[PDB]
This record gives sequence, structure tokens and C-alpha cells, in this order.
Amino acid sequence: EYDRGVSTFSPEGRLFQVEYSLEAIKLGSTAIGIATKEGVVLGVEKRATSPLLESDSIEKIVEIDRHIGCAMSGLTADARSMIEHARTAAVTHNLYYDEDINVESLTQSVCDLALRFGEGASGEERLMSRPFGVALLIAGHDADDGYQLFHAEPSGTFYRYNAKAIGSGSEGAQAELLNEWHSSLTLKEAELLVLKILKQVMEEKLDENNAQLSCITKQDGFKIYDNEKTAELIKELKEKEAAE
Amino acid sequence: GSDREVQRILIELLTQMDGFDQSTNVKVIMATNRADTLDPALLRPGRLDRKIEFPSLRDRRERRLIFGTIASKMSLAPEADLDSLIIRNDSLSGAVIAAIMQEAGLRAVRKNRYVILQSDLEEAYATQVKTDNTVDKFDFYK
Amino acid sequence: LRPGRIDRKIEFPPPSVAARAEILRIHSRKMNLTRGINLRKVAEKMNGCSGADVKGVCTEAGMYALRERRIHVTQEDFELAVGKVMNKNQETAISVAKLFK
Amino acid sequence: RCKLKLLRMERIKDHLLLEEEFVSNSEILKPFEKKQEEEKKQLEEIRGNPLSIGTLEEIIDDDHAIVTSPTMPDYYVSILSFVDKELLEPGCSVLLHHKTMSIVGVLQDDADPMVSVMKMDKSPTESYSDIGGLESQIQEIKESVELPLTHPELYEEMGIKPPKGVILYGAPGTGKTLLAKAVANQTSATFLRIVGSELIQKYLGDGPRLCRQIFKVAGENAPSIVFIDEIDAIGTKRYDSNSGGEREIQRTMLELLNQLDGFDDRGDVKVIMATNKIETLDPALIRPGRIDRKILFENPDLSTKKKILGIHTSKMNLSEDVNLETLVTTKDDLSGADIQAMCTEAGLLALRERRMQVTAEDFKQAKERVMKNKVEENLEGLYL
Amino acid sequence: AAPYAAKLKQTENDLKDIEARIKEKAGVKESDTGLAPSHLWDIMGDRQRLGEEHPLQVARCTKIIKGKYVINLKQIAKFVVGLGERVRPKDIEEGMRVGVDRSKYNIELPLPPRIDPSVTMMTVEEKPDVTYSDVGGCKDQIEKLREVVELPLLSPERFATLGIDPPKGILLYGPPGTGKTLCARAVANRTDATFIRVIGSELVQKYVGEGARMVRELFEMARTKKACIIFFDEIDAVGGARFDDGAGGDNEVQRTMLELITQLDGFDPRGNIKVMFATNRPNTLDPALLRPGRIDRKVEFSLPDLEGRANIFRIHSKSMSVERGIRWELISRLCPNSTGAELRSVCTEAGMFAIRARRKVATEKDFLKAVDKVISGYKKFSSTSRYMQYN
Amino acid sequence: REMFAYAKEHEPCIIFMDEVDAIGGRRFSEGTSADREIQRTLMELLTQMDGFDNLGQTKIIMATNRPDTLDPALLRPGRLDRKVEIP
Amino acid sequence: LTKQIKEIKEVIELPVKHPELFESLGIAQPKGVILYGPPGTGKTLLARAVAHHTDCKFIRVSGAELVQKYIGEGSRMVRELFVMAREHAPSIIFMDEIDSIG
Amino acid sequence: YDRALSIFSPDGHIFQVEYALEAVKRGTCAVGVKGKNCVVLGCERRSTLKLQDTRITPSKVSKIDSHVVLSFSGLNADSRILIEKARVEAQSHRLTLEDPVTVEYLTRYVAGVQQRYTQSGGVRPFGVSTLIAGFDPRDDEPKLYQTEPSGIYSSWSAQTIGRNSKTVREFLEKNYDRKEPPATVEECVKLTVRSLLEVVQTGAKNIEITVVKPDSDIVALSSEEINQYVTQIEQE
Amino acid sequence: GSRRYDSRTTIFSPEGRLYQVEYALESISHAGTAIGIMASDGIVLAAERKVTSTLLEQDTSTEKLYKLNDKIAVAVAGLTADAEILINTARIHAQNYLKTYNEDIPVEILVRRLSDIKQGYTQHGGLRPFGVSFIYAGYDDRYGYQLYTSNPSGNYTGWKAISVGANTSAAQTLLQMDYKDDMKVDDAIELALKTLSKTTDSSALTYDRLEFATIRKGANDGEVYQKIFKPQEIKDILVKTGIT
Ligand SMILES: Nc1ncnc2c1ncn2[C@@H]1O[C@H](COP(=O)(O)OP(=O)(O)OP(=O)(O)O)[C@@H](O)[C@H]1O
Ligand SMILES: Nc1ncnc2c1ncn2[C@@H]1O[C@H](COP(=O)(O)OP(=O)(O)OP(=O)(O)O)[C@@H](O)[C@H]1O
Ligand SMILES: Nc1ncnc2c1ncn2[C@@H]1O[C@H](COP(=O)(O)OP(=O)(O)O)[C@@H](O)[C@H]1O
Ligand SMILES: [Mg+2]
Ligand SMILES: [Mg+2]
Ligand SMILES: [Mg+2]
Repeated sequence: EYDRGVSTFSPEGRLFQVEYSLEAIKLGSTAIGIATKEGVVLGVEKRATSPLLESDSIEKIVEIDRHIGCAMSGLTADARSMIEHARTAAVTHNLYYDEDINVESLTQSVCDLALRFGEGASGEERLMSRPFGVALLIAGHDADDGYQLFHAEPSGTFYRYNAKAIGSGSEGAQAELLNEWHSSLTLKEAELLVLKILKQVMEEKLDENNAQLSCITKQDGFKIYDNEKTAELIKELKEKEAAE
Repeated sequence: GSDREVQRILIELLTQMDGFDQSTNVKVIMATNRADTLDPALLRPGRLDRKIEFPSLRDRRERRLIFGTIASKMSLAPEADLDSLIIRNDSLSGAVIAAIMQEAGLRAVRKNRYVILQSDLEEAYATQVKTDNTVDKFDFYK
Repeated sequence: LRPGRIDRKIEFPPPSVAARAEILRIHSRKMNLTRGINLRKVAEKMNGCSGADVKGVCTEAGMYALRERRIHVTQEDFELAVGKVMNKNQETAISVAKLFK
Repeated sequence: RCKLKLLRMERIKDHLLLEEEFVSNSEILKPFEKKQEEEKKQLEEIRGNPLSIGTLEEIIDDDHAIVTSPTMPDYYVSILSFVDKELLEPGCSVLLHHKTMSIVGVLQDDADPMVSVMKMDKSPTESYSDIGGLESQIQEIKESVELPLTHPELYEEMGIKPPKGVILYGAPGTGKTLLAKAVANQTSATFLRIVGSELIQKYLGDGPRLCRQIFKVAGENAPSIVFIDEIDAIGTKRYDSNSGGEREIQRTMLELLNQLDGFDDRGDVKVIMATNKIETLDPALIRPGRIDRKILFENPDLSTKKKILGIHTSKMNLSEDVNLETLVTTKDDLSGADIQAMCTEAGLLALRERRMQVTAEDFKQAKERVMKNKVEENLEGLYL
Repeated sequence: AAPYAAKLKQTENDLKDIEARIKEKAGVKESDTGLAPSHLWDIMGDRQRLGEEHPLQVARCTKIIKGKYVINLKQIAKFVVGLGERVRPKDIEEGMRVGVDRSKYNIELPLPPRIDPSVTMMTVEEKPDVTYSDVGGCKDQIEKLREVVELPLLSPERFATLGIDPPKGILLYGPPGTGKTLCARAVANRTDATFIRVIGSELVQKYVGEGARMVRELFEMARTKKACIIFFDEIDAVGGARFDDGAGGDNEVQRTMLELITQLDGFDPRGNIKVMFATNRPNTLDPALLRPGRIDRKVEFSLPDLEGRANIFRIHSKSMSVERGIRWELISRLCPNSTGAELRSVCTEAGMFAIRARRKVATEKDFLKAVDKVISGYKKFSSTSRYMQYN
Repeated sequence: REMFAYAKEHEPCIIFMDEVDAIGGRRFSEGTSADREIQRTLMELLTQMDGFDNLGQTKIIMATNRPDTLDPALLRPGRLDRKVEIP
Repeated sequence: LTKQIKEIKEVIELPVKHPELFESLGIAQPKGVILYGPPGTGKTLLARAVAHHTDCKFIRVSGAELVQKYIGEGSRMVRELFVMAREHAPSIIFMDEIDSIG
Repeated sequence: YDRALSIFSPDGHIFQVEYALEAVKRGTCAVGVKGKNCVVLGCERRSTLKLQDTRITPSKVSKIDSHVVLSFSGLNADSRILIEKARVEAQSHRLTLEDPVTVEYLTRYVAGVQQRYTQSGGVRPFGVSTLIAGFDPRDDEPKLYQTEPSGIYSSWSAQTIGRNSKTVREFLEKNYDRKEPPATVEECVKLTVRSLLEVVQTGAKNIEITVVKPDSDIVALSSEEINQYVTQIEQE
Repeated sequence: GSRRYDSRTTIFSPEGRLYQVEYALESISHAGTAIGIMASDGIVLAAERKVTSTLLEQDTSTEKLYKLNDKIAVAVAGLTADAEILINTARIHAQNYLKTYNEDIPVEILVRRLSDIKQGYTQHGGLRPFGVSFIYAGYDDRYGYQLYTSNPSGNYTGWKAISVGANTSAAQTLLQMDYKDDMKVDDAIELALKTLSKTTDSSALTYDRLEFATIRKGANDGEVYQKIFKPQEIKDILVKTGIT
């Protein structure tokens, strides 16, 4: 109807396939993200499916560059195209200017790739028939506005967020963010906050072979925390549930 | 129920069609104008054995005959040809050759002529013979 | 065609020429022929594809003896009758002549 | 063998039933007592001769009704008032008197050929453990369909409303069609069975009326199991385009929601649905609380395939040749209708011999033919 | 072959015969309905019967002639009749049925209009007992329903002081299975006003124009009544938006859609008809039935919340014999935005885990397993929070 | 049928069939029972026009609003010799 | 076409004439039987030929509604159609699907 | 031409990926088990029909590198296309980066063919799933990867794809452990032989085994070897 | 409409199977029997034409056997028309390999190449695959004689004896019972003909409807000599097997 064409307007007045893209984020293993002014933490659910799975080499944490981290949640066939493009873009900026790329500018570039649906619209080359099916939590630190967290849609639109949760359990996560986000969080209090919201939308036992934490810090760069650190933080959350 | 009276009447046709059989008489003649109205217990032999087809295509000597027997009926002038009108249209039925000639006697009467001219006959021929996807009006298939 | 509900599947071959001769012979005992007309001879002129085709050689032959006005069905009728049905056989083997207008 | 005595015991009691009943009728029936004889005098006073069936259009509450007869004149009838004034409702068939019409009486039941289709005419003699195996997926139809009807006891204990409905689905030949017929044999609750391919007619609007009938009979009969066999045959099947087609398919689906629970609040109906295409069904039907637990069927594994083949070989004659245990081995996660077809075909190979011993050789030849419906009705054969 | 196999066949056939013989001698019958308190009835049986005094040949007025009437009998035969022995002229209207004496046609007894309705006497039904307290979720949402339908029926005193004409219409809409009809069955016990319930795919029949007639007669019967509710259920088939095909038989269905429009507005406005529309979908409905002048205030009863699901489950587990130590707040956490029919099946599937163990009670644990089962099936299917997309 | 008879008893009668569009339909009968009323009634016209009645003083005029609503035995000339379009 | 006679004699004629064999052997008696090949090879005439010897009523069905004039749809004429065959047992329902009706 | 042969779904899916996985399902069965000093890919071989010359018949395991192997399930036509393309990738890592390919590189490359056909039109993804395994140069760590026709990849300790993969998967739950993979070449090989003898059965004629040993050792185990493991395991 | 008239025939079906590939196998059952039998001293290819008429010239007809190179010939079962394009692509490819390596192309490579072209039609362009099945007789010194069938999907299966086209199942049962692993070319010539006599497409098998060809290592010095018999040399062998 309106799903046989990759560029057609519908009798609502906006794209139908794009709606289906938003409903492909609800097939992703939850990626949660808390930004504060002490650094930004990204956590992701890996999702174990069997004890035959090797999960400590699988992660939905990705390095775009030294000063920018990313977590992806949704169809990950689509996310491979976008992450490779993010990696080039950052390196191009550093080629052209010998300078760090802003988190906002980097995200905006990835939104330009996300708008490439159509096969006969405008002048610019179409390398797709449809839209993507994946959203991003590009976190980072630039020296202009400090720490930043952006949420990028497969639409080709982006918002700056202070906290965002995408994936299957996104609505149940987002309810917890409204009541639990505040400006006086710390880096470590933020890190425990990730696991709290992740535990509810976890379908298994929350442990360190199905969750991965990562930070982006000015002075340490982008560091992906090892499963030892994840295991520790998980246990201390249960001690703050032993306070209630 | 009223549509079941129709069916009951058809059933009596079968009964009387079977009963009539192997008798001196000519087993019932019936004609149709659509051969998609039949049933597989009507078209079945023992009721309808013989199937005389009726085409609209025939061939050039048998279409020639239709122009000529209705030409016997009417008067003409010897300027009208009957036989250079066979090739111009092949998808004609005989009632539509009865139409051509009957309309030529209308066109003669707008002149106030009582003999059929080739002006009257070819002006009439052209209309009421419509244009199809089978006819030679469009032809490059040769 | 799900297995468990079908336990026999029976094909019918378009006839042999050995089979096509015996179908001519079943119908020809209704008929009265001139003695010395072989029906093995008729089935070899045919190639057929149904036992109706050979049912129509018998039918057409007795309508030719009807026209002729002899009691006996002649050997001449079975030459012509084979060729009428054969022409009709080969004229639905192209794309199909209509049977209903 | 040697069940002869059980057959004769059963038989003997049948002979005793025939006897006592015949002799009882003959001058000890109800011929010589005044509570029959004097009651029927005044029963026949107001009864015919003709008893002229009517159709009950509407009641009026003064002891009258407006009937329309099959013979086409209306009557504003009275009601004698011994047949219980309000025990008769629209759609009942009424006995009117040969003179001035009073409702003489009321007939309960008038056999239509349209409830014949639903109602059974045969008994499904294969019941529990002739569909043996899937003993973990029979606790979701005999702990929520058979068992609440047999024991409301267990469900008084928890309180709340008892289970309602089930949907069966899985691969063909997992016994799905027979399971339903096997729990309704044992409970002896009112078994309606309707095929999925009769809901779709080449006539419109009378399709949903047929489906509406089926549940009214169920609610009228307190213990009720309705087997809708095949409701994948509503989205793959259509006739003409003016009375089948999409419009018909939408209407029937919606009728069924009102019937099954909707707003009706009718008698307890268990619904059993066979399907294997589970998106021909409403998003208001495959939510639970109408159909509670959902049942998945997989092809039975090897030790379950021993049980399936053991039903079939009690009927088979056996030999020192026969090796059952290798017939299971070749089959790998295969259906119980393949095993059922192998033994039926193995008996066809015996019959051809004209022998009454069924051997291992007859089973294995039939096994290769049964796997031939899976490798040559596939024209690629070996996966290209 | 054993020496008995020969003889099982004969005993088996003896059983076949004697079942027949037993039926044949016992006899088969149908009995008449009766009454034990009745053993005398003919004292006034003959007063109702026995000569002409009379059960009446039913007719209908087709024309009032000012001073006799022209009736059409149900015999089709047209006659002149007049007023008999107990009728005013005031009594006799146009289109009014009359009982006239079979032997000579004269008006005996006036009768209500039109014996064509007889299949609308299967759609009038008696209200269920469902307390108001049981609700499809605790919200203000059922309170809005209580301002539009309920309160102006009990007290027109306040709606006259406002001087407004009460809103009669409402839409009940939102995702399937929230108890949209559950909150209206609660209201049906409550108002103590007659409910007439309608099926939208029972208004379709092979010959069209038959279904125009059916719809019309039902609605005017509610106009005869005062304080009634016509609950139009399942008008997602007949009541969705009209559209012309050009080859399809969609036009014959669009006929009853048009009849549903022209009865609601009438040529006279509604005579105390509160109207409910039960729609699974708001997404496709006719703008000629969705116009805000006959559906006026429309209250969406949407998915239960984290609190609203706990509320429903507190009723479901109240009716369940349970043992203390349960958390209903927990269950709401575990379930996403999902039907209260899901939560209605937590308890029953928890009652099945109780029975395997052999209990007379349920606990917290068996609610965990029950919830896990229903959630996996939701993924396995579609409609998990779905509206059936759009707005 | 009985208006044709009346019209043949009558001297020089003009017979107008007026806005025939549903009383001249084709075979259908995947419709309702109504389309068999169309079909019964149509067959009557064909026998009258042509059989042992052929009209020479009683005249047929047929008015239609689109001439492919009509079955082709009502578009058959020799029952409809002249088909006049009024634009 | 003598071959076709052998094949059909085993499965139709034998469990009606002698269901005793089929009970012991265990073979769940033959269900549907597909006849196919050209139109004109007497597929009907073979189903007739069995019926005379088996003592069946040969009921030719054609997917028709003309034989129906008291049910008038083929979707309610299965159960009643079946029950007429059981009364007039033994019986053969020759459902020949042509698939050109409509 | 770019007329979508891959197009978005109303469920937020892509049609060709759902169909592709079912095309991988109906194809052959691959089991991958990795030890601490080997990888083993044993796969199902269709040679059921007789008069097939099994020797010249294409293998289910093809070496791409002198210590990186690849086995396949799904369409047998599509897999060979990938195996030509991979060979180019292998020479390109050597060309520009020197050193033979890493397993992880090759896993991203196969997936990158799939990915291409996933987003663009005029193309559809191959119905092919692979088990990629081997060593990286100067590593004696086994690598076991899986690619799927979506363009997604997953690391495994054991994995099985193909027909009745669930039966085999459950069997390896009770034998194989992530914690301590088999510590021997032969024990690994025999565990893969044992799993295949469930579903595939039918001797060493349908069952194949390829073993890679650390740092540039590819060895193939002939039919005779495979048969000897079969009889011992059968007996045990 | 430049997508309103496209039907999509390069897509999989819900089974994972291409519509057009499945249909192609049917249309190849129309064409007559074609047989390959691998003896040890050669390969016999024997095909019966799918058309015959008596005014048809069958003494120069090539409609089954075609030489791709001096050691590799094919039998055709399917459309002549469809096969022709592949036959000339084959000639180019075989000679290309000879041109660059100065060595004749092994049988493996050529078979794989034509298969790729068939898969290529379903992979892209919206093109239908050529419905051809070839039975390849080929020699190389590395595996000796090699026998192959390829199918219109583009896949190849090694064989010892194999048949495609009409009466494929019947032909195969005859080969299975009669084959020795120690057969000569002589034995295989007689087996090929007798198998074609039971899978014959008239009622008599005739020399003028047979193409018959062998590749023999009897030819001196270790060379392989392909000989495509004349119908009048096929007649000689038809009297050997006593059909005539
Ligand atoms: N567990 C079993 N034990 C015995 N017989 C079985 C079993 N499962 C299936 N069968 C047999 O398989 C055949 C088909 O199964 P059934 O008709 O009961 O339902 P289904 O799964 O819907 O399959 P279908 O309708 O395609 O035949 C029947 O003859 C039945 O008796
Ligand atoms: N919130 C709830 N509380 C208790 N039971 C409920 C609730 N919601 C639904 N149910 C159960 O579902 C049954 C049928 O649901 P109902 O007919 O009330 O549906 P609806 O909301 O109108 O949706 P649909 O669009 O599916 O018609 C109810 O009778 C009741 O058993
Ligand atoms: N096997 C046969 N033996 C003898 N005559 C046959 C045979 N099959 C068909 N015929 C002849 O052909 C005619 C047409 O066959 P028919 O019975 O209509 O075939 P079908 O039953 O397949 O529709 C028959 O009436 C009969 O005369
Ligand atoms: Mg079944
Ligand atoms: Mg509803
Ligand atoms: Mg037939």
C-alpha cells in the first residue's frame, strides 16, 4: 500500500515504514544510558540465549573513537552499516582538522546516513530502499559543552537527552528515569542507577555475563569496564535493596 | 422457495427428456445464447448428445452466401458489389449481414431511391459493424 | 494429498495401441460392420489420447453409414472417420479449440 | 483374546433389559390407575384432532401470544395455563387447537437439519491413550477442559472462574483433530463439532447466523464442548467475491467473539480450536482470558514415537521377523500420522502377499514409501 | 489363530441386533410441558375457548378514513373494518395492528405496531448481575461514563438547572480486552433501565433490504421505550467508514451502515435513548457515526497502569482463595502495559499450579510462573500493547 | 407480454421502453434472486421481437442511459436495426 | 485399461466384501482414493463398475446444487449426504471434482 | 535497477530475513565444537542417493585459509558464491595488511556481503548460515563464530545450525561446557561424531569431520577414521 | 508504475525456496531423457531428442550434444534456446583458462562457473534463471574422468551414473541394478542404450533420434578422443544391443 514504496506519503501524512522502524527498537536487548557532568555511563543487555553462548566477546558497546562511545539497540543488521559510518566520520574530522569532533556534530552525520530511504528522491545517491531499524545512544565528551548524550533515531532525527533507554523494555525503563534522574548524581551513583533499571527489564538473573558497563571520561578516555567490575557493582545494588 | 420452483421445473424437463427417448420423434431441440448457463446434468449425454456449434468466423464462401441470399430479397443496382465486402470484415454474424442490408434500404430512402446503390450499401456497411481486436481494420500481423 | 488420508493413487494412461484397439472392438459389437474390417487396422491409423477418441471414430463411422444408407458400416467410413477425429485431436493439442462459445 | 465371557456378560444383561421392558408394558404399564385415566379426560377435551403447529413470534403477558402459522394466517392465541405460561419463548413450535386456537401445549425440540450438521451421528471410539503420547500437552486440555466439568470440586477450592477455552496448534499429524474428540467421548458432554470450511459459504450473512446458532445450542446445554475443527480454513478459503471474500471473513470472526464470551454471559462453553495458521485469528481472540493456556505441538520425539507405533501394532499381526525398534530409529522428530500411515500401508503390503502375517519387511517397505511423500513430493529432492 | 476368535464375531453381532430390539419395543416420543399445580384448568379453558369469543385474526391498518379503515389482513386480503365494542377512535392509529374477528372483519382489540419484528425478539436480553464495584480498572474513566449515561437518568434535576440537554452518546474504545464491555455490564446492573444488545454481523443477510428493515424496527422500539440503552456492539463490521468499490458487493453492506445513521438522528431527536458504541477500533469508524453530535463526549478506557493493573489484580486475587504474603504491586512490575484479561488469566493458571501440588489456596510463587507464561505467548503473537496501530 | 398483444390489436402503436437499465441486465446470478427476474423477463422480449411475431406496424423504441448496460441480444441489430446516439 | 481394475479391486471391493481380513491385518481401512488421468478414460465408469459387484448404490456427485433442492448448499449437505449413504449402505459417493464450477 | 527485493515490514522486520532463516533451517546440519587445542566442524552430507561419486562431490567444509575453515548450511548454490568472495578477502588482508586473515576479520566480511543485500534494493540476502572457525596467526586460542543470513554474527563455545539443531543443542548442554572444553583433539572429534549420529545417522558415508590444529595445520579425517570413532562410540 | 508490474521472482518463498527455480525443474522434465554413465575408460553421454518428425533433418541436428572444449562436452535437457547462451559462455571461459595458463581447464572449474551464472540470475537483476540441466562429460588428469550434473539453481553433484529429463526415476533404477565399478566403455555403451529403451519417448527407439557420444582413452598415447557418432554409426551399436 504505503509499504511497497520506500518513498510515499500515506493518508495520515507521514511515513509508515518509519513507524515500523520505531517498532524494530522493541525487538532490541535494552540499552540504558545515564548522563551526568562527571562522565556518562552506558550499559547494555547482551542477552544470553544458551550456556553455549560466548557472551564476554559479544557486546552492544562500541567505540566510535577515543572521546565518543556508543550503545546500539534494535535490528543489528542495520547497526553494522551505521557504526562503520560513524567510525569513518570521526576519523575524517581528525584527518581534516587535527581536532576532536563534537558529540552533536558526529551524531548529526549519522542521522544523514539514516535519511537515505527512497530510490528516486532528490539528487543525493540512495544506497537503500527503506529506513534503518536501530537507534543509538551516542555518548561522549567534547571540550565545548562537556559531557553529552544524544539519542539518534533511524528517522534521521536526533535529540540530546540526559538519560534515555531504548530497546524492548524501553517504556518500563523510561518510567523509572523520570523519577530517578537528578542533577546531583555522581559517576558511581549513576552506574548503580543503570543496573537498577536494567534489572527490571532483565528477563534473567542480572549478572556480569549478560550485562556490560562502559564509561566515557575526559581523563581516562573511553573505557569498557571488565566483568569483574560489573560483578562488583551488581552485588552492591542488592545491598541497597537490603536498605528498603 | 420461489427459486426452488424454478429448479423443480428443470427436474421435470429431465424426467420427460428421459421418458421421451427411443421413440420415432425428434428429441428436443433447444438453443442457447450463452453456453455458461448449462449444468453437468443437462449437458450430459442422454439429454444433450449432439452439439452443433455456431461460429461468427465461418469462411469466405459461406459469408459470401449470407450477402447473396439477403441480396436476392432486396433489389439493387448492378453497381453494388456483394463480393468485395467479404474480405473487408470477417467477424460478422448473419444477423449483422441482415443489418447491413436493412440499413442500406434506409439510406436509399433518404435519397428517395428504391434500388440499392453502392453509395447506400457501403455507407451502411461501415457503421454497426464495430471495431474489434480481431478484425483486419488493424492489421500488421500478416 | 497429505499422507494418512490417501492410501491409493490411481493413474489412467492415455491408451496403448493394444488398448486402443480393444476400445474400438467394444463399441463395434453394437455396430454392424461389413465382415473383414479389422479394428486393429483402425487403431494403428489413430494415435488418440483417450478412449473417447476411439469412441468417436465408431460414432462418426456410423453416421457416415447413415448418410450412405447401407446397414453395414463400410471400410471406407473408417478411413474417413479416423481422419475426422485425428484432425479434431490435433486441433485441441495446439492450445485448445473452444467447445462452448 | 478370551474376552468372550465379558461379551456374553454384557449380552446377557441386554437380553434381561429386552425381557423386563416388554413384559412390563403388557398389563402392568400405566393402564389401570386413575391419576392417568381421569387426568387425560380433560386433556383430550382441549386437544385435537389437528394440532396445527405455529411459530411463536412474541409473547404477550396476559396468557396470549401472536403466532404466525406455516399455513399463513396469524392468530392472537390464548394459553390454557397448565403447560406453564412462561416456559415458552420466541422460536418455539406450538400446538394449536383444531377449533379456536389456544396453546394446547408446546413442543421442546423440533429437529432441524441445520443442527444435524453440528450434532454427532457417530461415536468417537478412539479416546484417551489411542492418541497416546503428548502426555505433557494433555494436561492443558484435561486440567482445563475435561477436568473442570468432571470435578468442579477442585475449582471450588481456588474459587475464581474456571478455565475457558483452548487453542490447539502445531504441525500436521500430531493428533490435534482427534484429541478433542477423545476428551468429549469420556465426559459425555454435549459435543458439537463444526468444520471450518462450512462457516464459509458462497452465500453471505447466513454464514454468521450459522455460527451464532452453534453457541446457542451450547449455552442451552449446560455441559458443553464445541470443537471448531479447522479455523485456518477461513483465511485460505473463499468462493465468489460478492458473497465470500474479505467482507464475509471479517463478519464471521466478529460474530464468534460475541458468541464465545463477548457480552452474552452464556453457559460454560469450552472451545477447542484446531488451527496451524494462528494469524487468521483476531487480536481479541488470541489474548487469554477467553482461551487461557495456549497449546503448542511439536513433532513427537523417539520415545514418544514408540508409544505412537504401539497403538498401531496391537492391531497388527506380529512375527518373529518384526523389529519395531529400528522403525523408530530412521524417523527423526517426525509426525504421528507418518507412523500411522506406515502401519496401514504395511498391512496393504501384507494384503498383496495374501498372507496374514505382517513382518519387518512389510513395515520397512512402507517406511520408504512414507518418507517418499517428503522427498518426492519435493521435486528438488535433496536440498539444493 | 485362537479358538475364540471365531466366536467373538458372533457374540459381537448379538449385541448389534439386541440394541435395535430394545429401542423398538421401548418406543420413542416427545412429551408436552406441564405443571403439577394444574390438574384442573378447563374451568376457564372453555371461557377462553369453545366458541367464538375469540382468538383474533391479526390485521394492520394501512389507511385511516375519516368518519372505517382499510386493513390488510395477514392473509393478504384487504377489507373495510370499523370500530367494535371496546375501542376509541383515539385508540386506532395508522400502522397499528388490530385483531379483527375471523368471521366478519371488525376491530376487536387494538394491538401494538408491526409483527415484522420477530428476530428483534432475540436481541432483547435481560441484564446480568455485575456489581458496580467490580470495574475493568479503577480510574476516573468509568466516572465519565457515569456522567454521560448514568447520572442524568437518576436525577434530571441537576441537568435542568444547568439547562443543558444531557449527552446521550459515548464511544467505548481502546485496545482489545481492557474490559470495555466489563464496565458497561457493571452499568447495566446499575441503571435499572432495559438493555437491548445488538450484533453488527447479525444484521447482514442474503437479500439486502431485509437488513434495513431489521435495524429500523429495533430502533423505533427503543423510541417507544423511555429509559433504555441500546448498546451497539461489534459495529466494526457495519458501522466502519463507507467506501464505494465499483465492482464489489460492498454496496449491499454499505446499505445497513446508512440505516444506522438515519435512525440515530431521526426526523425527531432521541426519546430517552442513551447510546453506547463498543468498538475494538477507533481507527476505522464512519465520520457519519463519529460526528460529535450523536456520540458527544467519548471517554477512552485505555490500558491499565502499574497501579491500575495492581487494582484489577486485587479484585482477581480477592475472589481467589489465597494465602497472605502476596504482592500485587510486584505483578504489575513484571507485566508491561497489557490487558486486565491477562491478569484474569494469571489467577486461573495459578489455580492450575495449585491443583498439581494439591492446594486449596494460591500463593505468590504460582503467580510468578503464571505471569511468565502469558508474557511469552504475547511475544509469540501480535497485540501486546497494540491499539491496532494509529490514532 | 400483454402490452405487446394490446399494441398489435391497436393500429400503428408506438411502444416506448423508458430507461431500461436494470430491466435489461445480463446473466449475472452470482447476485441475489432478483437477477433471475431480470433474466426471465428478458427472454420474453426476444421471442416477441423475433419469432412468428415480426412487427411491421407496431414499433419498438428503446431508451437507455448507457448502451453496454444491455445484454447483447438487446444490442443485436435485426431487432434493433438502427442504433441512434443522441449526443 | 485393465491395470486400473486390479489396483482398485484391492482397496474398495475387499474391505466392504470382507472387512474381516482388514481387522486382523490391522490396516485402517482405505480412506480417499484419487482417480486421475485424461478426461475420457472412463474414470467414472470404473467407479460404476465396482459399485455393481460391491452392491453399492452409485451416487454420482458433481459438486452440484441441482440435485439439492431441500438443502441447497453443499456446505450443509455433507452430514445429511453421509447419512443417506449409511441408510442405503453399502454406498459409493463419487465426488468427482472438475474444478470448473463457477 | 534497484527495485527492492528486500523491503521493510509492518512488524519492523525485513521479509527476506525471516524467509532466509527458514531456508537455513531446511538445509543441512552443522555442529561446531571447539576444544582448547582444536576446532572441529562436522557437518551433514547429502549422499543418500546411490551412484553418487562421493569423492568428487562438493564438501560441506571448505578451507579458506591454511588455518581458517568454513562450513555451511542453507542453499548450496549461495554458499559457493560466498566461498569465492572470501578467498578474495583472504588475499586482500595479505595484500595490504600482511599476515593471513584472523577469524574475526573473516566473520565480519561474510556478514558484510549479507548486510549489503539487506539494506539495498535489487538484491536479496543469501539464505546461508556459516560456522567459521580457526586460529589467528601465532595464536593457539580456538575461535568459533557463527554468521547468519541477516548479516549478524555471534561468538559461540558450541553452536549448531540446521535441521534438529535443538536436539543436538540439548545433547551438548549435558556434555559440553563453556567452562572446560575438551582438552584433547580426539575427545572433541568424538563428541561431534556422537552428536551427528543422532539425527544424520547413517554411518561415515553421510558424516564428515574436519579438524584444524593451531598455527597453520589443516587436516582432514578420511571416511575410515570417521567409521572407527562411530563403532567405538556406538559400543560405549 | 515501474513496481506495479513487477512481481518479484528473485525472492524466496516462505519455504526458503525460489519460485522460478522450482518451476524450471518441471519444464526440464518436458525435454527428453539424457544420460551420463562414467565407466573408467571414458564417459558415455547418450541423449534422445525431444522432437522428431520425418521431414525433420536429424542427420545434422544438434540439439543435445555440444563440445565446450576438446575434452569436455555436455548433454542438454531443457530448452535448446536457454542452454545455447550458457554453451557459448562456456566456450569463452574454457579457452580463456587455456589462453592464460597454457593448460586445459579442469572439469570442476568450468562446472562451478556455469553454476554461478545461474545463481547470478536469481541473486540480482530481476532476471529469470535459464532452465537448463547439463550432464558434463569431462576429463582431467587429476581425477581422471569426472561426471557431473548441474541444475538450474546453480549447484553441481558428482555422480557415477545419472539421468535428467523425461523418466528420470525409471532410468535411475536401471542404472543402479546393472552398474559395476569395473565397467568398460563397451559395457556402459550397452547399458546406456538399454536404459533409453525403457525410457523411450515414442514406442520405438531409432538411431536417427539418438545422439550418442563418447570420450575414450583408447586413443593412443594417453590422449582423450571425443567421438560424436553419426546416426549411421549409432545404427551399428543399435544392432549390437539388438534393439534392432
Ligand atoms: N499420538 C498419536 N497416537 C496415535 N495416532 C496418532 C497420534 N498422533 C496422530 N495420530 C494419527 O495421525 C493422523 C492425523 O492426526 P489428526 O487427524 O488426529 O490431527 P492433525 O494433527 O490436525 O493432522 P491432519 O489433519 O493433517 O491429518 C490420525 O489418523 C491420528 O490417529
Ligand atoms: N480488567 C478486567 N478485569 C477482569 N476481567 C476482565 C478485564 N478485562 C477483561 N476481562 C475478561 O474478559 C472478558 C471479555 O472481555 P470484554 O468482552 O469485556 O472486552 P473488550 O474490552 O470489549 O474488548 P474487545 O475489543 O476484545 O471486544 C470479560 O468478561 C472478563 O472475563
Ligand atoms: N477403458 C475404457 N474402455 C472402453 N471404453 C472406454 C474406456 N474409457 C472410456 N471409454 C469410452 O469413452 C467414452 C468417454 O469416457 P468417459 O466415461 O466420459 O470418461 P471420464 O469418466 O474419465 O470422464 C465412454 O462413454 C466410453 O465409450
Ligand atoms: Mg485432522
Ligand atoms: Mg466487543
Ligand atoms: Mg471425470
